[PDB]
Amino acid sequence: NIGLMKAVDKFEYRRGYKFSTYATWWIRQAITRSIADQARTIRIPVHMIETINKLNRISRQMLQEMGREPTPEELAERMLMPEDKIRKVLKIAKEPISMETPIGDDEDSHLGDFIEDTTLELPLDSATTESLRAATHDVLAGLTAREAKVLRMR
Amino acid sequence: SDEADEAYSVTEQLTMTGINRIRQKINAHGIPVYLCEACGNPIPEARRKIFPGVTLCVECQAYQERQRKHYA
Amino acid sequence: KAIQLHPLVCAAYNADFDGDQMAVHVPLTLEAQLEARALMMSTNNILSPA
Amino acid sequence: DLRPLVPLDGGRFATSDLNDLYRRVINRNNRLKRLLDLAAPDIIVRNEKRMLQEAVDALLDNGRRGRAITGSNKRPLKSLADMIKGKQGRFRQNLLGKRVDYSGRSVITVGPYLRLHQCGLPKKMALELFKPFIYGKLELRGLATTIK
Amino acid sequence: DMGIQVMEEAPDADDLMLAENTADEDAAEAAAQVLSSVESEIGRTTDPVRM
Amino acid sequence: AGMRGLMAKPDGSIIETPITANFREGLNVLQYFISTHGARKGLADTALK
Amino acid sequence: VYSYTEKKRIRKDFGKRPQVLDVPYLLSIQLDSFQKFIEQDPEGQYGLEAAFRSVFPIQSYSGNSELQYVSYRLGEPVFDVQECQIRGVTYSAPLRVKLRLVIYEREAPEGTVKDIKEQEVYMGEIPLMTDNGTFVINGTERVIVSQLHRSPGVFFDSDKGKTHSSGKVLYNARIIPYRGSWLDFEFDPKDNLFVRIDRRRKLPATIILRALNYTTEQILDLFFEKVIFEIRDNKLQMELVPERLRGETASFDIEANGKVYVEKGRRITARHIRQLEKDDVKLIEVPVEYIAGKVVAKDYIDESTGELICAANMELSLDLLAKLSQSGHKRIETLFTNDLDHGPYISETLRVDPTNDRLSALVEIYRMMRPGEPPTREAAESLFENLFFSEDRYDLSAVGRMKFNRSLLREEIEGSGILSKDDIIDVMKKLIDIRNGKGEVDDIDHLGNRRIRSVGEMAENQFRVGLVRVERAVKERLSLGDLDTLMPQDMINAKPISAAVKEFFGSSQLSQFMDQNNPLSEITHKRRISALGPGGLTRERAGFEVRDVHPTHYGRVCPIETPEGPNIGLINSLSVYAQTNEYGFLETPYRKVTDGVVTDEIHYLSAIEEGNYVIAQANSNLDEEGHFVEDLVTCRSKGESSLFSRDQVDYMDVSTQQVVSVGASLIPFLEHDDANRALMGANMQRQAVPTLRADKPLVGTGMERAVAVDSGVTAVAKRGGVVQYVDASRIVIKVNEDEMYPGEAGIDIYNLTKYTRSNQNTCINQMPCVSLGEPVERGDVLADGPSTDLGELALGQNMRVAFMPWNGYNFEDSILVSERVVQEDRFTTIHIQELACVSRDTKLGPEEITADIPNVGEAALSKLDESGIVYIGAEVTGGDILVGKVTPKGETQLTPEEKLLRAIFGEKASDVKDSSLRVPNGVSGTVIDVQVFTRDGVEKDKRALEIEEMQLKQAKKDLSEELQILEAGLFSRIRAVLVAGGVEAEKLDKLPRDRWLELGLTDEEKQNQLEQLAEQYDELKHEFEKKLEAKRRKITQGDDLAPGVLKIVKVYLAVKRRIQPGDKMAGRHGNKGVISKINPIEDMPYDENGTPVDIVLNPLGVPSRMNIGQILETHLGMAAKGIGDKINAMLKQQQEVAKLREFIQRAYDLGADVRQKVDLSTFSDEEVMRLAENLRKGMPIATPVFDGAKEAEIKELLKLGDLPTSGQIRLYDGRTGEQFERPVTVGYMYMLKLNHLVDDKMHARSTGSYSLVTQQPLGGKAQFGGQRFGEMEVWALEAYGAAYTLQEMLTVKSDDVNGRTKMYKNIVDGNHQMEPGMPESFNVLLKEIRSLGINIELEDE
Ligand SMILES: [Mg+2]
Ligand SMILES: [Zn+2]
Repeated sequence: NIGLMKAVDKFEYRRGYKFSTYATWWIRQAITRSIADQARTIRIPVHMIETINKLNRISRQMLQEMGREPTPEELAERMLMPEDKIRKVLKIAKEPISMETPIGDDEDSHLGDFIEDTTLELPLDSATTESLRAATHDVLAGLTAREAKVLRMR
Repeated sequence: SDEADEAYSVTEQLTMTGINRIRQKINAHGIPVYLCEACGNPIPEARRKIFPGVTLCVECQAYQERQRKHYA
Repeated sequence: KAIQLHPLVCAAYNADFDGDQMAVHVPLTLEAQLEARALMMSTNNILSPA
Repeated sequence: DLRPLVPLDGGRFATSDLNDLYRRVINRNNRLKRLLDLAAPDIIVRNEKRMLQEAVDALLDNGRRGRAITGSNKRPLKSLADMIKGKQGRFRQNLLGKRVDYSGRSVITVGPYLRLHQCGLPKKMALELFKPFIYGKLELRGLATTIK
Repeated sequence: DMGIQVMEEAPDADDLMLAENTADEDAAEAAAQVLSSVESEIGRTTDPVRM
Repeated sequence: AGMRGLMAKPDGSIIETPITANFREGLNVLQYFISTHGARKGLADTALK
Repeated sequence: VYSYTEKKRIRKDFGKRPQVLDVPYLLSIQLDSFQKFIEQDPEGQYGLEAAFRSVFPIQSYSGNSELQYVSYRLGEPVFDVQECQIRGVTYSAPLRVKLRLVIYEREAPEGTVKDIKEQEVYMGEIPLMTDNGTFVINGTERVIVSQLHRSPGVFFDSDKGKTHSSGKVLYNARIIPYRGSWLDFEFDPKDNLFVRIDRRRKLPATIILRALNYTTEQILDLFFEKVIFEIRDNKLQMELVPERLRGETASFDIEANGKVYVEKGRRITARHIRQLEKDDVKLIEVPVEYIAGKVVAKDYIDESTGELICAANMELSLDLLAKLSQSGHKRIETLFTNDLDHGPYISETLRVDPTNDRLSALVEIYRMMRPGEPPTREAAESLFENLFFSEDRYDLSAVGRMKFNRSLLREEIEGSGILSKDDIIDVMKKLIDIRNGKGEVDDIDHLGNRRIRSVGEMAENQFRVGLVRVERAVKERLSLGDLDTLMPQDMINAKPISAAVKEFFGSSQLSQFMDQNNPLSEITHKRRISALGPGGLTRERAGFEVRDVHPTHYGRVCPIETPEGPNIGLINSLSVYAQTNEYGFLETPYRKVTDGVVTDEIHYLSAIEEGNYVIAQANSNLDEEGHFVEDLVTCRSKGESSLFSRDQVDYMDVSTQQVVSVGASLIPFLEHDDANRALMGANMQRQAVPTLRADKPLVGTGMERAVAVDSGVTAVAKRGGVVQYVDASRIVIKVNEDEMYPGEAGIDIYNLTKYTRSNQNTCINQMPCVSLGEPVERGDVLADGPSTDLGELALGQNMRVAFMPWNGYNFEDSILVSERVVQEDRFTTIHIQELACVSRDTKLGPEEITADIPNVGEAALSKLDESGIVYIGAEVTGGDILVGKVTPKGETQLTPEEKLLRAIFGEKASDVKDSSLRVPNGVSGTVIDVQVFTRDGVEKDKRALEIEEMQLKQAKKDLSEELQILEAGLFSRIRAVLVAGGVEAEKLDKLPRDRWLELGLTDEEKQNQLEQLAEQYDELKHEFEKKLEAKRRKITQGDDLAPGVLKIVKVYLAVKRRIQPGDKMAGRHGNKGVISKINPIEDMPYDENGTPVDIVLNPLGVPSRMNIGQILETHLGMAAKGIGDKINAMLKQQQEVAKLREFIQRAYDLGADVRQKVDLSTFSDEEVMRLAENLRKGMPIATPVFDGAKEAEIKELLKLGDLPTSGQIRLYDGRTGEQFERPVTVGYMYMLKLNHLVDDKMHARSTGSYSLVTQQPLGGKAQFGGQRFGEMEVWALEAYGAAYTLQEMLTVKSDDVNGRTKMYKNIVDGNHQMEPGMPESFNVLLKEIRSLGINIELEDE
């Protein structure tokens, strides 16, 4: 709809066009821009989507030319990329998994219920920290006032 | 207990209730009838001897069992 | 590595020993220890609640 | 952080679904604002407002609307009226049935040599259940100056 | 959402979740009303692509 | 020791061919098989219970 | 007449009945199905050819851009089986199709083809089947189970009881086609007959008949007989057939013959009709009173006015009698109705039937199919022509037509593809004849409605779906169809179809991990009939109707094998002798009985055919002629069984086993066990982990050898001969000259499969059972596998059991194993693990596998070599470092006084992070094998170079040992040629063998022969040079790893778990037990001779559970070891072979008739000595399942020993040394060891990891987190007064992410408080409930 509105706004009969096939281009271009920009969950840019669909076209061509399937070392010569951008591209261009995916191998579970937390500090660590505070405090008390003050401040 | 022993008790219940249902159906007690309770025909005394207290003939009995096969 | 349970209590748990798995918790605090001794100890529940 | 986008190993991310639904609703809101700036014909703005209505109604309950909007799976994507409900919502599944530190389990066994007020128990389950108690006692009897 | 809580395929159903029911008063009178109104007046459109 | 009754098929209707044998003796093929009906009904109920 | 490879030990075999049809190849379902799936098949039937033919040829959008088919080929795999388990590929095979894109010209109806571009185009990889019906999807050997769904056809279901609540039942009839629209029939409570097309609204069932060009007269004369009424000079005479008026009240006196044959009022008895048949009546006149309610069928209108007198299917009255009377109507045709037999169904449905002729009915059907569509002549006509009657939208598959014709008792096996007039008519007549009384419904279980898919058929269907979704794209690309530019492959995309087939073989409720822990378990998993999965009925929709056993499972599904628990009966096991029908049904064998002879010709009967015979039963005595020894013998006819005459039986059962499966036929004495206890017995015998020194069954059931061989574990000799080179790793048979092919003779070589992980982490091993210089008949077992002894399946080991309580260390169901069992390592079983340690590619940097690690001294890194992979042979324990690895970790970001520490000591906290793979706590094994993988962009490290070197030297040595044999065979052919025309025998070998090619010879055809053979030799040289080259290039080239990984390093630990309290042992009869005290030898009991009984079970477990089988087994095993010990003494006091001959020959003859007689006067002395040595452990006795050892035979086989015939011994206690009163039982029971080991179930978590969205304990390793302290436990803790325990049960210990660490600090400080706070889950609940439009708050006061 948006694209057709832009097409209407940028039409003239003074080149003898047929408005149907004229606006077909604008519609397809606007929908392509949208399907690129706001489709992937984590948004990848336009040139990146063009590279990804190039890789998919060449993957299909090779996967019935070479018979079995192509390797990145072969894509980096059908495509002419630096042999490492292909690794990064085919790393990036995949969707995310739905964290409510049913990992039905249990009573009734979900993949979300199995992703542990990494940043939490162990209670062992927290107890050690508090013990070390106490120890170093008594140590620094085992100095003079000027000593302890300078050694706290620096 | 075990997952077999529970099943044993349930199967014993099932067969017991079945057998008691089919012992209850047989009459073996009552007063002689001398004639059908549906059509009025006579019940021959041999059949009455086989089942003391047969309220029906063999014809009406078969007919009633046969309607009851369709469970209505 | 087997939790050697008592025998008499198995009727209460309804637990033969065909591989059944009991779980042990632990009472952390001090009120919870006095409750796991004065209310939930094994020799204070021998009369069935029903 | 109640609808994370965790980095799984391999670049693959394993996000919740509310990110998807909010992404849809934010898209449709922005698109409606963009339509209003142009002042499109009323069929356009009407269909857009209906789309936003369905988007929000799928955000809240994803049901009562007639047909859920399933994600890239074929499985209908859960929503805010659905992270509270059910035998897996927070009420029944994480406000009553919660995992519990300081627990364990094993195969039970016979053990007739016991008075009835003492269950047997392995040395190893004991030394794994009572690590904090052990640590306290060991820093008490000076068998280890520090907890490490 | 009405009194009926099936919607079924199979008739029954035994001791497995047996003799279930929820009263749900004040929902039946509105649901049956919605039925009698949807039938009598006209057939309403559903979804928005079809709109 | 004695004979073992009349296996009841899972319909609820009791079969009329009793098991004139017992466990100290054998059970030929028909008799064991007829036992299978009630045995599996007991299982299929103490699985739902 | 035994082979030299069975004389190793010869099982004493009871069991009378002379078998006739030896066990089939146990895996015929799997292999046969997948062979029919993938094979070039010049006929449209089952196979991929069926798939391609149906989708193809195909055509463009009407403009002749056509795309036809030629043929297909299955290219060889790139990776064989073993490399494809080692690496992790799917053992696939490239698919290849010869499509053809042909295009006719614009303005060309059928003119000559203008373009035909041919080419072979790839699509998918259909994963090939291993030898044993086990696919290899991703390294893990997987097994597709046969499904079990409704045969598309006719059914007459009942739906009895519940609906309508008045106890009345209904009779729906469904005509389900393979593809197309259903067609249901059914009665209402009101008895009107109601038709319905696909599950849409009901209709008056006569509407379809009117739409079939039937009007009312011929409807009534289809669904009714006739009773005439006449007026012959007086008052409404009647025709009367004697059968019509049975058991009814009369509204008239039965007058005829000027006589009262019958008096009115009575219900017409049978003797009524007998006497009337002695009368020959054709007529009895009755009053109008009985015609006053009839139903006149044919149409009556006036001969003078042509006016409508009485319509079709109206009930006359006397006025109506006269109305049709006075204008000449002598015949009155009236329906012969009744309440019992010939009920009013079609007449009354005509009452309901609003529409009259073909037009109205067609209009009604047309509007019922699609709402609001206006009715139209050709509209309705085409709609009703395409509902059920056109090739396009409706096709009863030939399976369907067979069921349909057969179920109506129609003679022809095959016929049309679609419905027709008499089809629907016979369905309705059969429904009516059901409800009248003469007929029966077909309940769901009956195996004439359970047609068995299997691997081939399901794979064909999924590849079918692939072809349809691809031909969408084909016709799409041919929308713009170009004539000479797009070859027949740019259109087609492999990843759709390949993705579909991979989705099936790896993502399904059928393609599931095989149980590889026990050969019995493998071969009772490949053979399975499942009702679940796609296309079948799930649990809740279905449902009890199919959890059950129906009287036609006899020989087609094991009655006593099905996994109890969640889904009983849904996982039936295919029976022993049973196969799959042609159309797909199950079919068992029977012996064709002639007039009175039991002829040997086995004769497979399906399930729909079994009732229509009268089958004998295999427990029938037959006297050396096929004559039944009596005049009556028990048989089963139609479910029911009952004594039948001698000359009535048409089939006798093959052999006594066929009712049971292979799982439950390896149980000795199955005839003495309740079906439940036998079910648990079979269901636990499938689980027994393969022990270390697998012994044998001291009592077995004959089938054990067939289940050992026909699985894949043992190594059956492909050809027989002498064993040239037995080694611990291989065997090198020299095939006899009887079987040695003329061209390049050579020999066989069997590379055994040593220690390798199985799917269940047990030790699938193979040992060699034949010693050097031995003969081997064809079809012999050369290499035992796991749990196979000399080719006989030993799951567990037999050990001296004794039934007596003994202090209650076996209280409920427990076992009490004595330390003599644990010393010998006779349950010391072995478990092998695959610990992985990947090396991923983080944005901060790549993880290295470096050995130099921070904060682990040389105390733990003593084991690691120079590259961070443990040595092959370390004895690592719980906690060591197997793969020292470090990941980059920037942003030190230290703290206060820790920083003062750093200053005081100068300790630099590196950016390096230890994340090495350390052994999971609790295991203590020997690292037996390390494998390394590497993306081909990383410089391989030092140890990976060692491993390439080692594997490459291995492959070189192997391929050299191969090429030697091969070129030796070629030498043999050249030599066999030289004997023709230039033979020079003993001066051709003295010189070097290579100096034969360069030998001259006459210029005949034979010299050109040497020419060709020299070419063959040199080509073999060059060719296996290059084949070694290809092996070296499979090794040396990199690997294709997951995206974002650099190098994975697998370390296989081999734990040796012994035995201990917890490890569930359990006999074969379903007597479970958790071993609960490993006693000293002293404390055990001991019979009066010294021998201490090992296991001490509980006698209180037998009388409560009718499984007296184990007690008979104990006595028989006791007697068998009696024979064994007598042989032991006779051999160890070593006597002479004559003594052993007389005694063993006594042990094998033994009394009652058998099918076993051995005749040891044929063995040589140096065989009977071998036989005795293999019997000294105990004489292995057999007992076929339902032909067991009758107790008198056991008492006599105990007398042959010297045990007490009672079976019981006085046991002296081992502590107090005083006789246990009342002699106890002893004997040898065969006891498995189920793999519910204790050190897999044990678990304890003090403070592990935590989840991410809800901060709950979530740890992994052995669910390394708390126990699910669910809801009912909370009701328990509320029931007590316990409130603080509950609070710290679900606030501190579990969720509140400040309360828990304050709790931990307080615990370490020795101050047991708990400052609880508020859970984290409720906090998330506030944030969610508030994310909606709902202000949730907390009042504060
Ligand atoms: Mg139990
Ligand atoms: Zn009567």
